[PDB]
Amino acid sequence: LHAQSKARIQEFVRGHFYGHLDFNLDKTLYFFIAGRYEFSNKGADVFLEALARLNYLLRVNGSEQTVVAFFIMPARTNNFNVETLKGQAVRKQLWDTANTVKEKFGRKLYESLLVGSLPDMNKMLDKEDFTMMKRAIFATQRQSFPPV
Amino acid sequence: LFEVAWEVANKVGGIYTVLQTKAKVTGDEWGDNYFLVGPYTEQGVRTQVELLEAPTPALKRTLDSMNSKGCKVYFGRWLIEGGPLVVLLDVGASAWALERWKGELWDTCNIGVPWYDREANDAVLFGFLTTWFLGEFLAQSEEKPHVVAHFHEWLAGVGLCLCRARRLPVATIFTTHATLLGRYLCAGAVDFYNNLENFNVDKEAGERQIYHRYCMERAAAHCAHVFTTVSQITAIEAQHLLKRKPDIVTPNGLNVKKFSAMHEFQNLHAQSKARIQEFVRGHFYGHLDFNLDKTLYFFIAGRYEFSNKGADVFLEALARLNYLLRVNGSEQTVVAFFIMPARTNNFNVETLKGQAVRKQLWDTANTVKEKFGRKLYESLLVGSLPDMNKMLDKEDFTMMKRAIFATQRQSFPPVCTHNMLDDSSDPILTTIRRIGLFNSSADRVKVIFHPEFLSSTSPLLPVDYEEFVRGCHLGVFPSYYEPWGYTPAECTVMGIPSISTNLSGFGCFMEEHIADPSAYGIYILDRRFRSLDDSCSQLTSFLYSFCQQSRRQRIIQRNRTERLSDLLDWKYLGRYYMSARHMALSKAFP
Amino acid sequence: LFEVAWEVANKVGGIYTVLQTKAKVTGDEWGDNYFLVGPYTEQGVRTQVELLEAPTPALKRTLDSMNSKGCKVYFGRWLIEGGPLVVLLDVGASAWALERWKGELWDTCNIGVPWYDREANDAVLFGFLTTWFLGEFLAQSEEKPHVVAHFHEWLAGVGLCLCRARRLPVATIFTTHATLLGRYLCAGAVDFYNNLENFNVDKEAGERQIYHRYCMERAAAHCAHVFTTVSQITAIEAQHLLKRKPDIVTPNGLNVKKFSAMHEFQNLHAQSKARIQEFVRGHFYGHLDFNLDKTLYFFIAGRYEFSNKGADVFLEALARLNYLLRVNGSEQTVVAFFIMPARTNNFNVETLKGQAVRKQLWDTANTVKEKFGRKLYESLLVGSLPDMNKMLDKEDFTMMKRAIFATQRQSFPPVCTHNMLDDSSDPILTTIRRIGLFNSSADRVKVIFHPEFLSSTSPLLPVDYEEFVRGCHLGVFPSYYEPWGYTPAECTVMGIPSISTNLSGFGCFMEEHIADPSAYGIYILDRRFRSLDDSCSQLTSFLYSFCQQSRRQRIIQRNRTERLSDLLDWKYLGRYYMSARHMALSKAFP
Ligand SMILES: O=P(O)(O)OC[C@@H]1O[C@@H](O)[C@H](O)[C@H](O)[C@H]1O
Ligand SMILES: O=P(O)(O)OC[C@@H]1O[C@@H](O)[C@H](O)[C@H](O)[C@H]1O
Ligand SMILES: O=P(O)(O)OC[C@@H]1O[C@@H](O)[C@H](O)[C@H](O)[C@H]1O
Repeated sequence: LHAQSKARIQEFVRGHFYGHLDFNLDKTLYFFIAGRYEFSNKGADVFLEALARLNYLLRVNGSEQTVVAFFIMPARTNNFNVETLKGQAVRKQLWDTANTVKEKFGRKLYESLLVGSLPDMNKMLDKEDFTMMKRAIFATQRQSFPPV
Repeated sequence: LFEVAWEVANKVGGIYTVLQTKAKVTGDEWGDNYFLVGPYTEQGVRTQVELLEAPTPALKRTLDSMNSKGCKVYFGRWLIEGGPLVVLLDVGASAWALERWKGELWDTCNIGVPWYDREANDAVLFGFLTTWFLGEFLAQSEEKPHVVAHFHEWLAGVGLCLCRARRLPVATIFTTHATLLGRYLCAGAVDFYNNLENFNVDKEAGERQIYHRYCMERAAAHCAHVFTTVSQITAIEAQHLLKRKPDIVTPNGLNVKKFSAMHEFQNLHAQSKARIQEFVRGHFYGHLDFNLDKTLYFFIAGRYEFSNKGADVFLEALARLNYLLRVNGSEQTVVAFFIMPARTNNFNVETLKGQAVRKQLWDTANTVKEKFGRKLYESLLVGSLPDMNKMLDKEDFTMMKRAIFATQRQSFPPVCTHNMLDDSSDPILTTIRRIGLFNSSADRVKVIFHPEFLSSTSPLLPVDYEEFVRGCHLGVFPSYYEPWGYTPAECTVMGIPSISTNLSGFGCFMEEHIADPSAYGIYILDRRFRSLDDSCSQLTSFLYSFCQQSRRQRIIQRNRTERLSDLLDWKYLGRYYMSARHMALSKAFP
Repeated sequence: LFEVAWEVANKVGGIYTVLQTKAKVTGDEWGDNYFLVGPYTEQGVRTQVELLEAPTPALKRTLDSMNSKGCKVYFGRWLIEGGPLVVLLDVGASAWALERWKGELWDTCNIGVPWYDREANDAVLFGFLTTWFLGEFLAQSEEKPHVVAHFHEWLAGVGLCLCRARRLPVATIFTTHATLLGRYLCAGAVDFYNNLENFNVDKEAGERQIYHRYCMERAAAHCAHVFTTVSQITAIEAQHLLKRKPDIVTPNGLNVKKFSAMHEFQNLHAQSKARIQEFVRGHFYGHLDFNLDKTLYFFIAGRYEFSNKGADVFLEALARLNYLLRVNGSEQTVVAFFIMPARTNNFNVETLKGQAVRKQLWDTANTVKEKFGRKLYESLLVGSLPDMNKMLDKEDFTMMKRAIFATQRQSFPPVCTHNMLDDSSDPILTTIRRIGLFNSSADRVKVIFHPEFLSSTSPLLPVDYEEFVRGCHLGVFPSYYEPWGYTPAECTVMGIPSISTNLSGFGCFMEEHIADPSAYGIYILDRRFRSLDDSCSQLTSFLYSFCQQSRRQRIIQRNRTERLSDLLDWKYLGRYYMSARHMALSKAFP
């Protein structure tokens, strides 16, 4: 139950970090604090400066481990964040592009296996899927920082 | 109007669907006066007719008289389209007066029936019950209206002459579908169509024990006010056999299922053809060395009749086409399906093995493509491009290599998708072996024999007959002795080209209504005035001509052939029935 | 033949694709004699033209003379269809003799150019280089052949009169696309088409600082042997403005991408429309109270021009249609898309929320259907039927109930799929608010504004412009000041009905070639002889008429409109160019 649920978190964080996924996600730690929105009585502040000290320490040891901290603190809010939903939509669009390309590759591989040969990757290029993948990568580019 | 037929409760022939489709237009024409007469069957009252215990609103006394006099009859609604008013007459209700009836039948039309033929006795008693019902009705109808009687089948028509023996003021119409003795003529190894001027009818009916059946058939034909026949060639054979020229021909019509879009019948052909390809790939694992985008699908369907359906002529025509295609250096390859239901046991192990191998290859492709999708997703997320240096993985190549190793085969693909019970006496396989079609790589014609009705419950070929017909490219029906022909009409309605002969009823009907029947895709032959070699050579020429067109030309041909569905619809064929009924009414009473 | 245009290296206008498509037919006509003249651009030599350092096989001395005399020129092949033989002339290679050239330009056509307009100076030097190249060529060609010069754009045409000033024996053709001053007329809040007989051209060119541009445009038009114009109305406005009646009209042609099947353009409409539905569902979560099978999709595309594209008239016509649909008690609902690229920032949070809600509903349906599939698989394996007493599970109903609870919404759906930078000065939103279209449940017209070019990289609407156009049902283009019109032509090629006006070039061209342009789906208006109210009422009547037809009638309309693609192809439009060239040759030298 921890194995699959963690995956559901990754699909979220990828969506929240489109255009900045420069760290290996297999070496990522997930910390969290939950409960009612109480500042001093729940230790949010101490957790925050402890994480700040950990960040300062991790930039001098030259380590690749990166941690993600969730704050499930129910507060009074209105609407959603446009950037977060945009990131989710971009992740889904990338998934759709990958699905289309993999379906084309599956068709070509099925034909080549039926005729009794091997894929030499000289025809999967197609000079057309590279265009759509290139413009997808162009769309993924971002300049501003991800939201908190 | 009264429709008399033996196929109202049982589906033994195609008359059932013909009557079911004609009921709508006949009811629309005749209002509430349309009544139909048929036998009562225990198996045809459960989900076949809604019995109406209430008396007919316009008829109360005759049913009471009939019930009180001993015979049992039922009224109701046929479970078909439109509003039918059907009557069912029991065959055992009046089985206690067969002796008296045949005693008083000697002086009427002078017909005798063997005692050991239950069906003939049932037909005779049905005719007696029908004529008794007409007599009672006209006695109780105050002679105010005029009654017209229509008879569709010869067993049901035996009572027609009985009415003519009772001086009943009714219009008598006799309609036949085929000659019973003619069916047995074609199995006598004697030419039939080229000797139509000389038949020793009496004896050939005599020693073949079909004498009396033809006897009352001809009696009904002669006594009828008007005589109708399904098609032109059937009319000619009736004139030269029954010695009575039919007044008018009555081709059978079929209801057409229209679509919202004209081109939808093309789309149904697009996907259904795909379902065929997945089959043929499975049947040709390890030998797929030809481009499948340049493949033609021919087929012949119907009951397993060798000479009467033209299987042999199609076979040698395809052999000639194969011989011709190996000297022109063409890449086109054709696949011919034989949907000939025969007696078989179990399946063919090689065919199922091929299906399983195709599915295994699909599974391997799915796994590899899922791995590629994962890798491509990761690379796109990080913001790069697949350079194909990591998709190799040094592991998937191993599984793909052993899959290709498994796909290798040495023996030839089989010609049958089943297991024949007998092989030393099956005409199809003997002819295939004789002409030399073994589905070899160097060949250009493939043969697939599937002796079973196509159904969605079958493990292989998970399509019914309609979808398979819609998926093919050209149906070849070189019929020899075919009264009307339903399968070519069905193919024409579906929107595909067909090959027929003037001998068949459909071919003769089409040849006399549309000029130049070659541009519309209904390739007509001539098996009446030409020898077998000429016919097979013409069929081979037609097959090569079909192979010659491009995809656009084939689309044009199918689109044009689609528009001919309106010709075969009942909306156009009802005119002949109207004319026959009007002529009968004029002959009976002005 | 020589083609002179400024849009050979830069794609600033639609002349690029016109020339690219015309190159094939022009080369096929002229063999290897087809040369094209264009400016040299640093950005248009990388992947835009294959430079040929080798001398022209039929021309060696002129290039050497040109290179030795100081100016730099290049030969090569344009990276377009067919075989093009293009020459690129640098704009800075001969930038050291502008003073001398304009000193000797005073006596030729008497044109003066401001010193602060770099584009005009570049055009003037391009004309000087072109006329110098022609002079060198004819001096070195031994005067054996005859040279014909064709000019497509006014900046490139300034040198044409220069040739006429040098007594060069060539045929002079001047082709224009639109009047520059006419564009600024339409923004002057003064009626333009009803006052075509009286223009104070000199002053209106004077105080608007477009005096000299019109000056050499008119000089080139007058000096040319033949004058051509894109369309009939453009020809009329040129005659009433440039005081020279064009000899013949030259409509622009477009290459058509044919398919294997005629009906394939229908199938591309079938699936693409589906991609629209998945969008609109997402934009109408919690308010889907109308049957989507009876929904019509209208759209207007092109550059963001308010009056010149007829957005306002379309808006009040749709408002009138909405008012009419609420009194007839009809269930038909129409959705109107406005692909009007404007300046925007970010997306709309509600739209993305709706897309996410639709995807979540899809996920819930997928989970429930997978559970149902598992249960049905088990029941079919055991040999039973689903009685629906166990699919309830008392658990999936909870998740479905909370999903339905989440879907509930109270506020109205938004009208824009983006976030406008400004809202107090945007004409579209102000008009929408004024006419009262808020996508309410009781309404019958929905408005969707998408101020961004459609692309496959967009998160919402993952389709490009072509697929979205193919998916709609009727494109409304009530153009007011449109010289030729490319979008309605593209829609007609795609195979969809369109609404245009005689004011537009496409509408005028269609109105004078096909009689009764209503049965083919090209609904023409009359904005020239009618007031605004009459035009909007006629548009509303046309919209209601389109809403009145059934699905079969719409299929007929689209099928018939598809066949008109051959009219707009270059294979038919090349005849006018041939006639113009022949007339020019006859005028120059018999
Ligand atoms: O707990 P982690 O360090 O994230 O390990 C990741 C996953 O943990 C558990 O779910 C299982 O051991 C999995 O086999 C492992 O892949
Ligand atoms: O009929 P064919 O020659 O097999 O053509 C193949 C298919 O035919 C029809 O279904 C359509 O035109 C398809 O677009 C086409 O792909
Ligand atoms: O064009 P419409 O009125 O939306 O019809 C809907 C679709 O149109 C075409 O794509 C085809 O005819 C489809 O068979 C039909 O389902």
